[PDB]
Amino acid sequence: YDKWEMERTDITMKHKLGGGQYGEVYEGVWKKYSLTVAVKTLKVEEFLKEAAVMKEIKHPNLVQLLGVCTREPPFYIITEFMTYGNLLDYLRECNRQEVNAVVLLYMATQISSAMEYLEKKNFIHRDLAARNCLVGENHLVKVADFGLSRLMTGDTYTAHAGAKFPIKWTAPESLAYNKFSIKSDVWAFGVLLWEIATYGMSPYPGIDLSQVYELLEKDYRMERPEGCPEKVYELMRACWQWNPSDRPSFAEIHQAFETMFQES
Amino acid sequence: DKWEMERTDITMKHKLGGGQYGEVYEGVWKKYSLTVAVKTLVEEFLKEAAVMKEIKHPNLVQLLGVCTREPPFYIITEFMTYGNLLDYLRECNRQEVNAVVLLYMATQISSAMEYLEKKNFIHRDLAARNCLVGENHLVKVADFGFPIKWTAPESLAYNKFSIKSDVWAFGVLLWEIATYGMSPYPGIDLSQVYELLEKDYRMERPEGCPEKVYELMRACWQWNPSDRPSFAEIHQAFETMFQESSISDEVEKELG
Ligand SMILES: Cc1ccc(NC(=O)c2ccc(CN3CCN(C)CC3)cc2)cc1Nc1nccc(-c2cccnc2)n1
Ligand SMILES: Cc1ccc(NC(=O)c2ccc(CN3CCN(C)CC3)cc2)cc1Nc1nccc(-c2cccnc2)n1
Ligand SMILES: N#CCC(=O)Nc1nc(-c2ccc(Cl)c(Cl)c2)cs1
Ligand SMILES: N#CCC(=O)Nc1nc(-c2ccc(Cl)c(Cl)c2)cs1
Repeated sequence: YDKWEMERTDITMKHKLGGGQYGEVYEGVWKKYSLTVAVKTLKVEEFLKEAAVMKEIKHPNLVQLLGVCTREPPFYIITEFMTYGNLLDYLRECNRQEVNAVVLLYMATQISSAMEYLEKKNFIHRDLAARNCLVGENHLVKVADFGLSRLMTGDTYTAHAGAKFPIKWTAPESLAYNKFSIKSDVWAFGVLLWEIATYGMSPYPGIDLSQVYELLEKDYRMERPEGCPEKVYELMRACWQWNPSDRPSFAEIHQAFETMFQES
Repeated sequence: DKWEMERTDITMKHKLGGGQYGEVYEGVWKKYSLTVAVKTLVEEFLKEAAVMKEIKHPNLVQLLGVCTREPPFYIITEFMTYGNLLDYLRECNRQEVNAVVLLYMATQISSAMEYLEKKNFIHRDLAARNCLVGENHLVKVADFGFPIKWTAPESLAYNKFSIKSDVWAFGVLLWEIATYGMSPYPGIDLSQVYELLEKDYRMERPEGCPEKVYELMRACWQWNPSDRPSFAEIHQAFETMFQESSISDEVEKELG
């Protein structure tokens, strides 16, 4: 038992979070601080592996591990809870006069800050998308990883290379040679930018999944969304360079957003 | 008991706040050279003193001593540097008292109310005019002594007051905070509020009010008292929002 271990009686377990939307994840209360928390429970090696990964990740714009319960079953991974839930549904339901262009810019900047951190620490996300981000009060955004390919139904994830892929977020080299890297995260980030700019539309709208790889390899790219600033679209296109090594680093992306934000 | 002190331990100065609080005066607790507030004057007075000996919380006005042997009687509390919350909202600089501070103030009040809920006390007059402000936007709930606009439906129709009617009033207090101290139900004839509430009219979201704050307002204004959240739930939602807003505020400063 290490410094992250917490007594199970420190947490009030309330109910499954989102009625099963996230699997075996419960809304709870960290009683001594009056804080709502999220608690992932084991219905085993992968579970503890996820916990060990999260002990190494500490950044304002990444989901923060608060504690674990590993003394007897069921095992717990406890994180902060984010008031407004996932970013995709938030964008689709928000007041767009309230969540306006400067807020969208602010959300993109925080996500690039989180990815710059993972880049610095040699992590790969592998499933970056709006559905894996969370929104808090005062336009806080945190990047998470809910393990959604198992949980979500529909066409978002589809069978490919004997696995489940979000085809429309997946970099070419990952689709073709099953190669994943920080640069394939940059590609997905470009798609996430487009999700943000369209307030959560599905990417390549109206284009069948069967066409996506061929179109990309023949240099098709999504058009600039209505109202999207040209400089932001330039960034999207740099994220979608066919050669991973031609894509910018997250350090460069965040610097560019930083400059843009203070000029607003 | 420990609370009894002599009337001569305290130098009584002029009445406080133009008497708007009644017979409450600025005083000085001599032994500590400390400015204090002193309420002076049936046995309601002594009931209030007895209650305040049972209350201790960061965001509830702190009793310091009592004089309950021979008239005139004293209830002595700490003195709060910045006066009552309603005037503070109405006169403040909104660039300094911004959305992060308004959230901090609501969080502090919900914590005081969770504490009263846990002790089985009922406030019965929660409103911004009954809160006090100290340094660093510290807020404490007090009770100075119907306000139809703050009064829950079952209190209006049946004279039933409970912690859940305090929850209703807290929702109205949130709206006071969110509007920097506007009067609730703008322009609406107070004599028609009960029937309006019965037919599911509620105040609209104020300009700039966060959506989860308004959702909590509307939960506080559920018609059935059992459908309203507890103050433990409300306080938990606000501490959770407040931590998010503090992190974001730091991220935004770091960008500049
Ligand atoms: C309760 C929990 C347990 C574990 C996690 N894990 C992560 O979010 C996560 C994030 C990043 C990594 C980093 N990782 C390294 C590289 N690899 C390839 C994958 C990514 C790992 C796990 C989140 C949570 N939190 C969680 N889960 C589901 C829903 C919610 C939730 C929902 C609504 C509102 N607030 C919170 N919150
Ligand atoms: C000097 C005093 C005497 C008594 C009280 N009493 C209370 O503030 C109080 C608060 C809560 C309860 C709890 N009670 C539970 C039961 N229900 C029905 C009523 C509430 C009782 C009294 C406050 C004060 N303090 C007070 N009163 C008026 C003005 C000021 C004041 C004004 C400006 C600056 N600094 C201080 N300060
Ligand atoms: N309705 C509608 C569509 C619309 O107005 N789209 C917009 N998108 C933005 C925007 C600004 C900065 C970033 Cl970083 C991003 Cl991703 C998007 C500005 S307006
Ligand atoms: N124009 C105008 C006034 C205005 O901007 N009003 C606002 N209210 C909020 C707010 C934030 C947190 C809480 Cl808890 C509450 Cl009650 C309100 C933020 S901005």
